[PDB]
Amino acid sequence: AGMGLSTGTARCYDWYMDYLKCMDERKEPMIALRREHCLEWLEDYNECLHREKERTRRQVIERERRAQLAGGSKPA
Amino acid sequence: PGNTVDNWTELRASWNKERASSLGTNYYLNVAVMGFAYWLNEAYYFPPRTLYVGALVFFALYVRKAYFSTPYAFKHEY
Amino acid sequence: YYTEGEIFGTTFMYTTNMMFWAGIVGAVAFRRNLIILLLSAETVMLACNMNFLFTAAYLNDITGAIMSITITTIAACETAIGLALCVAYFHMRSATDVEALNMLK
Amino acid sequence: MFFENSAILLCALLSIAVGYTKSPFMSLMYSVMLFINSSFVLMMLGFEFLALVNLLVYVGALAVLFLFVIMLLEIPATELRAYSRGWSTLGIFVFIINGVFQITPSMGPRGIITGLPGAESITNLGHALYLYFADLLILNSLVLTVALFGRFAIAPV
Amino acid sequence: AAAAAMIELDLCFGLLLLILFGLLSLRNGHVSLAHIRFICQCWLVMITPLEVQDFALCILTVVLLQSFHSFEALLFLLLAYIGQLYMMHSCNLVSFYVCLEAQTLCVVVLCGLLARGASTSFSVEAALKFLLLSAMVSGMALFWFSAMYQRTGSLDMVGQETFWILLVMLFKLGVAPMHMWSVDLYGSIPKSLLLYLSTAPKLSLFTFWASSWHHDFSVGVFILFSMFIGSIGAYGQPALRSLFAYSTINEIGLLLLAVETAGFHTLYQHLGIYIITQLLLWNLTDKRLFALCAVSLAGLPPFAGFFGKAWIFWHAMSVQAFSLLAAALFCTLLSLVYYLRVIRLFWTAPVHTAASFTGAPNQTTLTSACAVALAFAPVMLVKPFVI
Amino acid sequence: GLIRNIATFATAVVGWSVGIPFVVQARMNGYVERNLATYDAAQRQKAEEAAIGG
Amino acid sequence: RFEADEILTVRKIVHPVLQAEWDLRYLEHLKREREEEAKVMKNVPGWKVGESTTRHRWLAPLESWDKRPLV
Amino acid sequence: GWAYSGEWGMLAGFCFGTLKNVQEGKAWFRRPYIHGAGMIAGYYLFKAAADWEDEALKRIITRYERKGYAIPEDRKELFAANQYK
Amino acid sequence: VFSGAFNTPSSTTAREPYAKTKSSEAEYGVDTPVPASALKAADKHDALAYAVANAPLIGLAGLAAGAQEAYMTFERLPPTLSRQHFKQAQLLLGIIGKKTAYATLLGAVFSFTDATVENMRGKHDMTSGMVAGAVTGFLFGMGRPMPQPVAWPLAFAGAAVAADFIGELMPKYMKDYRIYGPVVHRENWGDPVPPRPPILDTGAAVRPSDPGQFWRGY
Amino acid sequence: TWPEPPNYYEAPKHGFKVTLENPTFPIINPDPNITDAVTNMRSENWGVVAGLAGLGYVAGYYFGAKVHWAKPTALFTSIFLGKSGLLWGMSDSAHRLMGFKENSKEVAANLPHVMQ
Ligand SMILES: CCCCCCCCCCCCCCCCCC(=O)O[C@@H](COC(=O)CCCCCCCCCCCCCCC)COP(=O)(O)OC[C@H](O)CO
Ligand SMILES: CCCCCCCCCCCCCCCCCCCC(=O)O[C@H](COC(=O)CCCCCCCCCCCCCC)COP(=O)(O)OCCN
Repeated sequence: AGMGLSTGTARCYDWYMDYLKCMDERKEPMIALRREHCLEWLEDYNECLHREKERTRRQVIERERRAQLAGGSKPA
Repeated sequence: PGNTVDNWTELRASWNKERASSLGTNYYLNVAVMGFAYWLNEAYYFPPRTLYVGALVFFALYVRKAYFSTPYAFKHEY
Repeated sequence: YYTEGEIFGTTFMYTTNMMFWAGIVGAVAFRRNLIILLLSAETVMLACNMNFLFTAAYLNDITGAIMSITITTIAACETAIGLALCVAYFHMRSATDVEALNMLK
Repeated sequence: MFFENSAILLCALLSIAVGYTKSPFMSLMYSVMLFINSSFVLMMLGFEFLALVNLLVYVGALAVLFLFVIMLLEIPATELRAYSRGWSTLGIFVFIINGVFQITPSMGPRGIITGLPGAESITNLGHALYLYFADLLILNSLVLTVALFGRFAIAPV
Repeated sequence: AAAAAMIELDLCFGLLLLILFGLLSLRNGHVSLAHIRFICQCWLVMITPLEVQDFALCILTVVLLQSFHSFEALLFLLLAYIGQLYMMHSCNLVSFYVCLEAQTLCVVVLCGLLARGASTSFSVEAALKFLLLSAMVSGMALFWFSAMYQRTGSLDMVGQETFWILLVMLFKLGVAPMHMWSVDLYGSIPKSLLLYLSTAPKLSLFTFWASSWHHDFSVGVFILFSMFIGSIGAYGQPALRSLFAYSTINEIGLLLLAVETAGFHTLYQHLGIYIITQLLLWNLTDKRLFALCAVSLAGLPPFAGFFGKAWIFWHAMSVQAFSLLAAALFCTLLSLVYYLRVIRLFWTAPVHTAASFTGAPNQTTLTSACAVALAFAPVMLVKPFVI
Repeated sequence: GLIRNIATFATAVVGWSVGIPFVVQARMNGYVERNLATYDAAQRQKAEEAAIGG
Repeated sequence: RFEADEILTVRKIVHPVLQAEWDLRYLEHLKREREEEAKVMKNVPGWKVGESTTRHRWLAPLESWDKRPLV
Repeated sequence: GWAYSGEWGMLAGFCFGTLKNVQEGKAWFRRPYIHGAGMIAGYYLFKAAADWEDEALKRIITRYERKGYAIPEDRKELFAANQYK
Repeated sequence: VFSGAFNTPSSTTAREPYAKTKSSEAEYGVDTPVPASALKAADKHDALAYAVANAPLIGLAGLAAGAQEAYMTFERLPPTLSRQHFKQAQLLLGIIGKKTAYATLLGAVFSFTDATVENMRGKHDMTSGMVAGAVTGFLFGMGRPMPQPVAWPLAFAGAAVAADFIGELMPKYMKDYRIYGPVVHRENWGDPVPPRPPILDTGAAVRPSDPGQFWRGY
Repeated sequence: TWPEPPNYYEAPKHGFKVTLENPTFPIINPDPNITDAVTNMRSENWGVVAGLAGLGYVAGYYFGAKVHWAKPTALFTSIFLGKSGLLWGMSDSAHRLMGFKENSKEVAANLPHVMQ
């Protein structure tokens, strides 16, 4: 259920295990209360999964590159 | 009350037609629930006057499935 | 703004979403027979199977392949039983219905 | 990558085409084309064995049963109100809203994903099926047993 | 080491031996199979773990098997029991899907197989409609499981996609407005499968819900739909099969009110009393006891149905679910009218009960007379018992 | 006729293979635009919280 | 079995050399990408060149040279 | 559990036998061995229910005290008791 | 206890108000957050924005009833009418659209009249709901024979009154209701104090109106 | 990036049901075979096997006599219940050998040179 398709484990299995270890070591009587204290590991696991923030950074660099070529077309 | 011939013609009215199978109604109900019932998720937090008036509005505009008939069943053009 | 792999992935997901809703709705919408309804159910199963295999490749994970094999098994068993029931009902009701396998008429 | 993306997009066209036509034979032919094309799509993702399973089961076995049932049970009634009654506009509206515009997509808030090819290992699949998911394997066998017994009990005598 | 899995190997070995024994018995031309049924009941006891819910399901299925006579029907009921038992232990959507689909296929095949007389084609028709409606719900479950699996990367059942899985579960309980497959099934399929369908799968699915399910949503509109639609439908339908189908929709609305306000103890108490009443309802030969089912399904005070409804009402009032409670009380006031129609039909009438001619003389008087003693269970129900 | 049906199928396949990528491209462009708006709003909130949070 | 065991041993010998070569090439490509980003975003206020997204674990690229579509 | 649960079970068994006779058209006293078997089963069933009463109270107090709900010793005897009320 | 002379609880009352009862060792609530659309929909200070926030939900009911009636009309269509797809689409969309627009109109009239009387009277009470119900029901009942132009304002006002009593006034009156721990104003009876309110995994229609009633979540 | 060189000839040592415990008793054998499980089985296990077989024989004789097939029904029902009991007893013995159940009787009998 966490077994890899061509490798031993999945590519983001260890990030998931970090998150579950954080959830294991908290002592709050509710899962919803424990989740508020492990949000950094859940965020890193989601970044392993889909890379939304790396894609966002590349989109911002592309917006600046498209801005420095339309507004700026300076000839020598 | 009334006349026997006129009452029996009233009893016969709008039933001279083959009844449809129920598979279409059931499939359309399941499609409506599985596709659009998530639109009511935030409605549980709305004010209760709005929810009660909406429930009364749904009751007032409901059309009953049993003994239902349309004039469109027996006309040859729109 | 986006790469060729992102076009490929978004095209796959858009295709499978339209496949799923085509299989769910279309044969009922076009008022077709029970045989075509079972074929469209197979289209629904194919869309889910393609989604599971895409995700299994996407995560490098085995669970999508297990689900793929299971979906093929369950879909074929349900389809075979449904076709047998269709044949039995047709032979039971053809003397008075003619269009017996069409319940959307 | 024009032909690969076109082959991906062809599956949705064939999915609509299965229900669009009035001939049951042509519906089955569209389904066979769809399953062959999808087996070639699955092999873009790196799956060699599972694409062959798709072909062998659905086209090789199940569509033969479909064609036997259609050819045994379908006297031509395409004129007999299959053309003269048309289709449902409410159902077409539901299909447009949910599958063209896709107001409730499976990716949810995300709108872009990077497609990644895999590398199928059948040793990993054999290990998983016969060690880690062995109870699911046996329960799949029990479902196939239900299918075999139930068909032979329901066969019209 | 596989030493912790001997019950699974025992399940498989028992199935392998039972098929061969059933084959050998049929090669002799035996027209009755009580020995096969006893071996099936022994196999049911031998594969069930030592929990309360597991043994409740086991004893229920042992009692149900006395109304089935062919070898194939017994095999289908055993393989449906495997899905019903293992769904209570399912902690994923993989096993959830497989158990639900095994149960659906078994029910479809049994509906096809057991019909007789002029009602054969009606039963096959309703089985086909149920199969088609079940296929698309299974597709919805698979599609949204694939969505959840892609989003989370794991097999955890969290997030927005659990709303559609919840709708799948509500379909399997016949919750209005997805209720009409059960209404179609009640009108044509014979009484033994109707008895099977109203008891065992509801227990299995509610135990899965109690054991391994959380969602961040509500089911209140389906509570309202089930209670109002079931009560008004049972008030308006003159056929008795449709009366009991709509009254079942009303009861599942009450069970959903118990689920929605938490407090599963009232859910389990009402479900147990309902299951015992169902076991009485579908095995009745004397029609005077049809009035006891009526007074104990209307919630009338000294009988056990009152207690099952009244803890649901008490826990709903405890957490202040006022609007759903008011709707439940209105529909309870409506339900009394058609249960009184039942009492008018079968109590204020001359008594006629035909004798048996080909043996088997009134063959389920033991179970029906034992289940009528739901007038003595209320002494244990008033105590803190079900928690 | 057979030639008409083959021509209609070929036309439908080519039209689907040219028209749908524009739908997908428009959808992806809308997602990119909304994501960039979300990034700018997040940066604005971060600057505000740095301004009154020390 | 003897042939497979020999090939597995040789692959175990060669694997760290190849992973090291991959690592050095990846580092050089990252250096070129950071130079390009610094050339593009020099005038943007508040932008930091080289901001890693995750906090603890290194993130490999999603795509790789060895996984290609068959057809 | 309840002190008079076995007598209630015996009355349940007698009513069971009488109803099994009435359903099959026999008078109430016919087949008294059916009444006797029903009485034995009813006695043991209601004694088992009365045992589950004490068991449920013990489970509730044990779970509540492990969660941190400290019950005073004047009230722990309401739960951790095989009370024959 | 019981005598024919008098009823002692009718004259045995407290002489002072009580202090607040401590029910648990932790006195902070736990709950899931409300979505912002419903938070905005509660605001009545802008009558127009209140009607705009509330009317689409009441229009959803007419959409559901219209879709029902449209399917039931479509099923009865003969083939000579059903194959004409543009005419079929305009008939069914006419039925659905008329129902949706009528429901949205009734909802907007109710919400605007409610918030207008609210802002005009300067206070929140049950009069604004009764007046809004009378106006909306008179709009529904116009043009009909005569029990109805009186009967429909009464029905819509009764729906408003039931909404106030069940959904607002009774939860406000029972904010100090406790099912656990010490009996309120009877702490001398000695019922023990739990470490927390009870954790219940209830649905979204059953949420704690006070932080001390229960903890909601999982 | 560069994957691990796969070992085709080594399968993982995994049983599909995992116990999620550590043993709380001394471990005699972490992995006993069927001979080890039978040769350290207690007498109560054999007693419940024989009781199940006898009950199966009697009940099978009762039910098989209605179709005049009583002896083979009795034999089959006896074997069916007896193998259920035997699997139960072997599992109990193996769990005592592995340390998950109390094995004071088993530690003083299965270690002839490690007796005391
Ligand atoms: C007429 C029927 C009579 C039945 C009873 C008599 C027959 C004997 C019973 C069968 C053998 C005993 C039961 C299983 C023994 C397992 C104990 C064990 O460790 O044995 C071997 C364990 O190997 C097996 O044979 C494992 C059996 C696997 C069975 C897998 C399927 C289980 C059932 C799944 C069903 C799923 C659930 C279905 C419903 C959802 C290996 O022994 P070892 O570890 O000492 O040897 C080490 C060596 O290098 C090899 O490992
Ligand atoms: C005439 C009838 C014919 C049929 C017409 C069909 C209607 C059109 C189809 C639906 C179109 C609207 C649905 C999409 C709304 C998107 C809202 C913004 C999305 C967003 O980012 O916020 C979300 C919260 O919004 C939410 O919670 C959105 C809830 C909206 C509910 C659906 C729309 C209202 C119901 C339909 C209209 C009825 C009107 C009747 C006149 C998720 O938040 P996140 O932080 O996770 O987002 C993560 C990404 N940044």
